Amino acid sequence: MISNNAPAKMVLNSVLTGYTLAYIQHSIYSDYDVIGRSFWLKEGSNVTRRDFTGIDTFSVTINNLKPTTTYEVQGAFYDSIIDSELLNAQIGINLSDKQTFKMKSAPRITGARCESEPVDVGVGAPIVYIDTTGEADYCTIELKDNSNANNPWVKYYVGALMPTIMFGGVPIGSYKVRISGQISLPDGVTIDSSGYYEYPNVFEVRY
Amino acid sequence: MISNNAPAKMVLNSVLTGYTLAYIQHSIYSDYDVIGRSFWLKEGSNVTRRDFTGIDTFSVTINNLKPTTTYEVQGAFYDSIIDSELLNAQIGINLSDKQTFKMKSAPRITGARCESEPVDVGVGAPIVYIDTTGEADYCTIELKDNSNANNPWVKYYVGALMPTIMFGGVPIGSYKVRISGQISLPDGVTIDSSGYYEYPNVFEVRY
Amino acid sequence: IYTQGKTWGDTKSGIWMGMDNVTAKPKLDIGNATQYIRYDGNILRISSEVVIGTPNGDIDIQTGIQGKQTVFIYIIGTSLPAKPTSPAYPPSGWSKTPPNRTSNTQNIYCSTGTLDPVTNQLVSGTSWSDVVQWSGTEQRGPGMYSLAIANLTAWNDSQANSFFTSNFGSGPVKYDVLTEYKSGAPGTAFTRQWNGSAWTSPAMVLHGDMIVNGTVTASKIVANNAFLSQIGVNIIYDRAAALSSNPEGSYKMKIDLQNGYIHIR
Amino acid sequence: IYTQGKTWGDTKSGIWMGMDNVTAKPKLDIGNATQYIRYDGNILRISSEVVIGTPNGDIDIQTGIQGKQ
Amino acid sequence: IYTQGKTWGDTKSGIWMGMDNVTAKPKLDIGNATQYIRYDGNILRISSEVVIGTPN
Amino acid sequence: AWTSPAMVLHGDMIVNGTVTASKIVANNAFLSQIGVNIIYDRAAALSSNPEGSYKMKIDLQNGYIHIR
Amino acid sequence: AWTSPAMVLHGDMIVNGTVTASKIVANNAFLSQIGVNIIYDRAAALSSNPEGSYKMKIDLQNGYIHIR
Repeated sequence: MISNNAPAKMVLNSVLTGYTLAYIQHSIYSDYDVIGRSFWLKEGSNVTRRDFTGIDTFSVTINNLKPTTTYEVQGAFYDSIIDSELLNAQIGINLSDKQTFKMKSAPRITGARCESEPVDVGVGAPIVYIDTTGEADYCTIELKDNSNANNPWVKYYVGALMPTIMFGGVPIGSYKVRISGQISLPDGVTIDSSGYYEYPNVFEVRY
Repeated sequence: MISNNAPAKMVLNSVLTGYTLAYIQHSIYSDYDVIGRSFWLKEGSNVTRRDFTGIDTFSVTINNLKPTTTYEVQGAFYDSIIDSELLNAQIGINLSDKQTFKMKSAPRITGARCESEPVDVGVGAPIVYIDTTGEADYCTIELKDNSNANNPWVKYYVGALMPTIMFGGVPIGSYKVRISGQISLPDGVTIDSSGYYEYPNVFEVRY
Repeated sequence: IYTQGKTWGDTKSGIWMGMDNVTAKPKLDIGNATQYIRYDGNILRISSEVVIGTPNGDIDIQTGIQGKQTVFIYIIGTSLPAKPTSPAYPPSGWSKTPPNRTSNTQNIYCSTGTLDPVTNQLVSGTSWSDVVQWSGTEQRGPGMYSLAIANLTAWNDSQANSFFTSNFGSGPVKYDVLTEYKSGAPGTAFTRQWNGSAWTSPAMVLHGDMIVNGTVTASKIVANNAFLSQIGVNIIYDRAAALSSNPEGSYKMKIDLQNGYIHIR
Repeated sequence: IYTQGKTWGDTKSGIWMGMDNVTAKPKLDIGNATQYIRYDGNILRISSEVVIGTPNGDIDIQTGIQGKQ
Repeated sequence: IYTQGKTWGDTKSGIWMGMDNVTAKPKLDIGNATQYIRYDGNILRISSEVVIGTPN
Repeated sequence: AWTSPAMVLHGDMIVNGTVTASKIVANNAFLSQIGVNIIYDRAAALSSNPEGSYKMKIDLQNGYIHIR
Repeated sequence: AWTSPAMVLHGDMIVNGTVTASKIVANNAFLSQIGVNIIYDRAAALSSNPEGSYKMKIDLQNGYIHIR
């Protein structure tokens, strides 16, 4: 009569998605011999079994993924009585229910121009206008002086991503604007940062 | 050989408390015949039974609870075998061990006041000092000009509940004040609010 | 230049900035009576707690950052083996999952240190734990944490409690600290350390790194790691015994003061 | 007192100092969107790197310092 | 805005606070030539010792 | 890479309360009570994979001390 | 003599990164991993000559425990 019951079916919460990353909050195991967790990514017709043997935490994050691609995640706790081959065969475990989610799109910029601040008197200071399209939060935006090719990249804005983004404090000159949005996850230290998508066109700001 | 199995007794992983809504994290069922999950609250004088259809999620939201009333939580899954009468008897359910939690208290305003500094030239800016006694994580405060028979309540302060709240920029008419607290459920979307508590006194803004 | 009525170091709320002709020293006063930033000619006082730096200020934008922990059971072994030396999640010819064994052999695991998913190998340092025979089935060290909130206006104890009881499923431990920032605005943030019950905001917060050419004195210091050339101490408990048990009944301790001895317990 | 077309907690590059009657607290902000010294009555935030004191601030004037092995 | 005969880098004790079109970065200086709060647009420098918080 | 910190100081630091940090570096330390999970040698701790090369280690959690 | 420090905190402090200092003084240190070459008694370390210390877990070169 003695037995070793399988772990209960894994239950996944909403899939927090960031480009090249993921976050899945699952349930709490109850069986006495749970020793690992795994997930079967399904991109198109390709299936990837990502396995995490750490039971300490109850949140997971897939380090590597394909940008802007709908996926499918199925998770499952497994006991000690399940071997690598058995787990590969999905035999003797309770797999989570299907869940669909899509990846995020890195920010991209449409334009950049210099505009003088509307003022009631005097010479209003220039304010840089850039139109941003993408998916992120508190995207960072930088600039590079075009006088020399070795000039540093200077951050100028980390505020929330908007269809139109404005900021001041830009000295008169010509600059190449660079953007790379960020998106965090509930996990304590996981932060997602895209590549740099610089504007091909150089723009100049003047009074 | 043929046999029947009662659902395995679940374990309540954690309970987050709202002064009107209760959030509980519980383990997952492991038996095929499971049809639903039920809970048995204890007001300390009368026992109340609550059950929620569907077992898709690992969390529940118990509603319609008496504020400032500690409760005890014990429940488990009942399979198709369990009958309504048998469930009421709780004979074969094999419920989970009880757990006691304290239910928070809604905000209240201890006193209403308004003072402003005399000024040699110009006009002293009205300010409102109002002292609360609540424990909500963050509370919103509304106002309504009582001089007119009917006016729409208007929010003026949004922030953390404090022993003393300071705000200004309000018109001159005499006002009635209601205070409500809002506490965020573990789910980001859902927020548990409070019944609006209103100061019986009505006062003119200190001009 | 000052708000009407306000004077340097006056109770009424306002601001003040100007000269002190007699002392020939600039003065500044901003804030309420209880909270204020007052600068005389010789001292700068800030009553209200100050936060310097911003969350995730000095992160790599090319690549993010993340942390993970792994524990694998990895031998069909007749005798206790020597712990791995290669820092690779699959160690040197070493399995990643508990294999099948013959009756004579046994199973030995290792509490592998933190794993780096980006490199898929043990982070620099933190070698493999002591290998222990796996029989049947196999508190947490307080650490620093940060969380993102969609629309943050003030500290949210409920959100932090939900965070800990969701991720770790066990609630925060003493000396834990969580910083909450508004999504779309890392500049606005709130930080609090959980001690005993509830959260107490600290008198000051720093987000980058602190460099002091001189000395530092504090009532107590907690850090996940330290590298000290010379250390002088009278008593040294174990971390768990030191913080978990106030009476320090259970221990595995050294005693430099008074009689010096080694106690195993 | 502020530079023209500047508001507290804004991406502009001006200075703002005055009494915020809405919240009845003094306010301050010096710097651009990223590097700034923003103060609200409740809490102060300094984005930019901060240095306190100067090197050799408490060095003995009569005698210097040195090290040897 | 400044006290008369004062500049951001002067040795005179005084107050100077304003913009700088050269860098478009605000600049603030308050104190004498040896005890001051020089806030460059990019780095905040304090000379005199600072006290944070109040005891109890 | 050379990295600019968040705080720079040149006098001394005083903290009535407590100071917490991810990690600490200091040439000297004068303490009264210490509660630590494990103790290493500076040469081993700085070097990667300390337990591969360590002159003396003590595991307070496991009640073990090793000398080569 | 007496001296004035760089800056004083009357409450606790939190540093999300690493903190470096010439020397540290504190009552209670709750760490998880420390790399140390030589350790003396608090009083002995404060002494001009630490050779008279009660204990020494010297690790940089000797790597031996000697109790005086």
